[PDB]
Amino acid sequence: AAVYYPWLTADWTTTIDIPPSAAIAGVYCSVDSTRGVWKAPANVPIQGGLQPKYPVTDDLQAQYNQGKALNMIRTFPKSGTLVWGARTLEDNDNWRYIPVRRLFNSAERDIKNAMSFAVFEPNSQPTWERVRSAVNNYLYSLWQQGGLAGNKPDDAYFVQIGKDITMTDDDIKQGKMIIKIGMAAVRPAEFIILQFT
Amino acid sequence: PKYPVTDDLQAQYNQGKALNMIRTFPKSGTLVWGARTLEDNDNWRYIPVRRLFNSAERDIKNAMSFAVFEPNSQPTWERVRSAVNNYLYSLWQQGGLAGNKPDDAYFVQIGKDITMTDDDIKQGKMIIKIGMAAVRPAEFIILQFT
Amino acid sequence: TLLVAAGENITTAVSTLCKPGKGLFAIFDGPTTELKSDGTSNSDYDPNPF
Amino acid sequence: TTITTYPGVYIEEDASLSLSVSSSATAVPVFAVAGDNPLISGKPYIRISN
Amino acid sequence: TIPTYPGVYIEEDASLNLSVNQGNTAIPVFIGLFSPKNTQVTRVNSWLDFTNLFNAGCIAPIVNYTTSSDALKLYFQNGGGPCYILPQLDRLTQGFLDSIPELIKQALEITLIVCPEWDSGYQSKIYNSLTSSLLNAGYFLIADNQDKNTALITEVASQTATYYPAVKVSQLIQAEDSQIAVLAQLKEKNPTVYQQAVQKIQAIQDEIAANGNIIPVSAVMAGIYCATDASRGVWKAPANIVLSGISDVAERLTDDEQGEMNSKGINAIRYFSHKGFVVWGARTLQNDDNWRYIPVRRLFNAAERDIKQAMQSVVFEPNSQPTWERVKSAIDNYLYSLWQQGALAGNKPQEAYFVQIGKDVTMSDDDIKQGKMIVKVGMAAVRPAEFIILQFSQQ
Amino acid sequence: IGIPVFIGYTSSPVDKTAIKLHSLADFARSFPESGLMYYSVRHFFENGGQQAYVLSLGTEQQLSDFSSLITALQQAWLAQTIAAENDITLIITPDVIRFDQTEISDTQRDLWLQLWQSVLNLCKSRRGIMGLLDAPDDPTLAAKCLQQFSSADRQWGVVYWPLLKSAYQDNTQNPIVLSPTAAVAAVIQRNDNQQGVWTAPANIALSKVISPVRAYIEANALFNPDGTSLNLVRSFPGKGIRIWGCRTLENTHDSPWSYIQTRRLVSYIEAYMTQLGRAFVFEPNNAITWMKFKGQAHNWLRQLWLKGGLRGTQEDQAFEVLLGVDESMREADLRAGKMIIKIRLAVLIP
Repeated sequence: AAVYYPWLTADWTTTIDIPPSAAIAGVYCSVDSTRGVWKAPANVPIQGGLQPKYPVTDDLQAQYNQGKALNMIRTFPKSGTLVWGARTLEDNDNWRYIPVRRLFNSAERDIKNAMSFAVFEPNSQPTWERVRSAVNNYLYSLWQQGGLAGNKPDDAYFVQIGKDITMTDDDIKQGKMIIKIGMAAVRPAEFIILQFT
Repeated sequence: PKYPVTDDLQAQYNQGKALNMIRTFPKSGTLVWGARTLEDNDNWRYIPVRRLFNSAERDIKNAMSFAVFEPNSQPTWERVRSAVNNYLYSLWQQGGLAGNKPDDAYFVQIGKDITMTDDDIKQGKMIIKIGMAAVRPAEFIILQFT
Repeated sequence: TLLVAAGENITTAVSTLCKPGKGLFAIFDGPTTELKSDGTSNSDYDPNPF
Repeated sequence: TTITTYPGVYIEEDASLSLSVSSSATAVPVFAVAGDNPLISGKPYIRISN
Repeated sequence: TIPTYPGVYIEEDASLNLSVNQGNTAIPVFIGLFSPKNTQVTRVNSWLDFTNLFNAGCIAPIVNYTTSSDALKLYFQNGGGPCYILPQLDRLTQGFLDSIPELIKQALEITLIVCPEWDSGYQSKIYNSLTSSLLNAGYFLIADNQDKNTALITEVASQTATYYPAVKVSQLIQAEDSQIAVLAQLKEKNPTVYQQAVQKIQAIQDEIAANGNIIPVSAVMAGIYCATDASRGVWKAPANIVLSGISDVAERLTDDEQGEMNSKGINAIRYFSHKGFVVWGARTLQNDDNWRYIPVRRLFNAAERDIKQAMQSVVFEPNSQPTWERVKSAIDNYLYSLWQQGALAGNKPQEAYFVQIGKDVTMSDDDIKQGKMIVKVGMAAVRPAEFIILQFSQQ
Repeated sequence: IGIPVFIGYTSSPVDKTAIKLHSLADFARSFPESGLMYYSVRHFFENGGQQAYVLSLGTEQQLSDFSSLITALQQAWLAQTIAAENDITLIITPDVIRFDQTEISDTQRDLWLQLWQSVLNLCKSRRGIMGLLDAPDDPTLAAKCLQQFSSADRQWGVVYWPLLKSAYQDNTQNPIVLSPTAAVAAVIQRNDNQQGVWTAPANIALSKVISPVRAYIEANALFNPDGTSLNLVRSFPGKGIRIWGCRTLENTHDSPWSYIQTRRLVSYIEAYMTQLGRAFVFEPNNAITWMKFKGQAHNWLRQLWLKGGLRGTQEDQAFEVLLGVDESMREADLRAGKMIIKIRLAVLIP
């Protein structure tokens, strides 16, 4: 989950302010279509000509950017109204940022749909070759587009499935095929630090 | 024009979301001064750059509708590459693209291992990458003598 | 190809029509009053590159 | 570093230093005058050209 | 995109392209007693623009004596460009002092800070009001020394230049009664109080004529900064420039006297027969190897502000290799342009500048996981040749 | 060509705008006869002057003092008028004669400097405007003013000395004393037409001048080899009255602005380049435009070279023009939308 503050107002609004989540949902689709699900849905304009109801100072945002963070919609003198902040409600390194959580959400859904065609396939070597090849091709596509960070493909992802790698003899006899998938998601550059000498 | 605009006043509004100005000049009469859009980034700062891409996209999109359900193999790729190359070559001849040689002004890529993968072909996708170096207005002319 | 304001508010139409790949372009009208010296008479306009 | 802010034509001139040595006058003397002389009294110096 | 219907789809490359462009480096802000025609910081384009918006005169609105109008005339006379005016109204309250750093920051182009007032007490209050967080953000302060012997006390020594002595002009700006804010209305209403005010006005007028028309020199020097930056680069020291439209300096200086002040960091205004009145000194108030000369300090301020403004479009881009390549190239091209203009010392680019950004050269895994992107920039600025030493040998 | 403007008090009051005069009949049509600046206007026309402007601060009778004249010259409306009127090139103020030289004190020396600065300020309204200045009567004060003058606009100032007397007479039979600024201004117009801008207006004969108001020998100290020199109007044995000197107020010896012809020639070149560049304000910034601009500029410069205006035996040393994606700018400049043209010149030496 993510929280956005504050509520927005427009010229057509009279006495009720637009909830921020309605406008942000549109921003998610535009960013995904243009840059991709791995790109942060922040530092992008609000296209509707909407205005934040209350101004947010630089210091005030700094107070709420930790822990259960509040992503803030702010107006800048030269760029208009922008979405500032891409943090979730969990502050651990795994799921601190929205793009990392959303990229995994899409990756699991796409692979899960694909694997529904091999539910009752024979659990032997020929099937393992095809499953690994299909997943490897998909992950290679993500790395090419820039969704995964790494100099070489084996630094960005790995797929393991086999007789002695992921499952045991008793696992096979009970009808279990186990695939371990690793992914190195790309994280936003929230803070840019320039050092001069 | 209803109001006169001084040289310095235009200079104030020529940045960011600029206002193109209609001004009267002593020896040229009334002229249109300024060709900036509402975005100040290098990609779409000028009207001609944005409008040139609009026409190029519209022209190629209309041309490509006659090759939608064609076979997705090498003979089709040769025909689409030639058609786009000729159109961009004509633009470079007329001076619409900047570059000493055509390969410095544009490039068109399409192929089995250049733009799309094997799974893309099996899913019915043909992908063409087109690059263009639009010519930009010489908004400021700077003369320096020694 | 072109969308022309022709002297009335068409701000809502432009934002929902002029989008990448659509091929449209919009022409607006400036303020009717004096150009304010400090240069802030641009706030009403939305920075749309089209 | 001219800052371009309005469309038009800007004029620049080279301002880098041009350096050369010029020969001066190497024979300008100064004469010593006694205290009692009335011409020099009441003035810092006198310049005489002929 | 994700195709849904048969047809032709159009995709536009939305990936970022970066380019750092040089901006203005010489817009000053003047803080003092001004009388605007209409009742905040105001932008002024020229002397004619100032006249149309402010009442030029040597009398503050009602009585006080002000050199601000005369000082601004000298600033435009010496090649100064567009500037900002921060008029002070009524008594000098503490609220005005707190708002000075705030008001300056709102105007995004302000680079130099000048107080064109003559009173030493008024100048001291204005200088102290400048928070250390303001000057350290890329703002340079120009101040006038009140004494030849001791230097100024400043919150940020590295961001301050001090000049001495003040300059003299022959005639001030005299204004009709319709220009002085409260005189034409007051004359027709009650001549009795008008006579009372005029005596003080006449009392002010003759003291200025008696002691001479002394104008603070910081206003003049601000024009020299813009004139130098227009002709040569920001890296060129603003010294060795002939002052224009001046009558005389307040006090003549000798070579021995200046050498005493130059060690303390007080820049001198000297008169040379072959050249006239020139600025002789380009040192700040800090005397270490790094921040000793004004051009070195101000060049960094320009480079930092220009790069910082360009990076604002990268503040949420993906933190991966393709982003670093674009960021490195943009800064590299900007520094390469500066080196070719003569702003950096070195025969080859490797000796003049360097940029470092990468996974293992500048950051680590933990910084990337925490969202930090670290860029290292190194510049070898060019220092002025304050002393020329000629060694003659008979070889 | 140099079109001078006359600033002074006029017996017939007029508006605050200037007037266009092509002959003395037009001057008589607008103005009455008799007056110092009318006599100089007649002197300018009679030497060969074609056309000039006249601007009036007020009526002839309201002359007060030196400071009043300088303060009147500092009004804002004069600067706007000359800035608006495009073809004005030279500025002349002959009314400085009407004030006596009481003493050589610092009060008089500073006033002369302010008049020079005030005129030079008027010359900065537009680029290319040259100012013609006067000097105090005795050589002592003039030498003091020359050495002590401190301004960054010394390049645009030309001073002539001493005053001149002419055959014109008032109702009383006294020779009228006139400033040499009016006489030289006609010479520049004649030199501009017959010989061009790049020909120095020196070693040329004046007309209808009886004698300089002062002598030769006292003027030896005013000329200076390095800088801050004067230009002398000098009578000759068997050669008539002559103009001796073509140096401006520039101090540095290495500057190319030390001569009036070089400063005016460069400004004349600058005016055409600005005029030519206006046609290219929004042209596409590609190779075709660069070739078109280079061809037109090269042809015009070649035309000027063949008239002897440039110092050179071949074209390469005479001038050089650079314009292209290289050797004049970079790819980042094209995206910024600015075109950079570099022109190198080689001026003559008198």
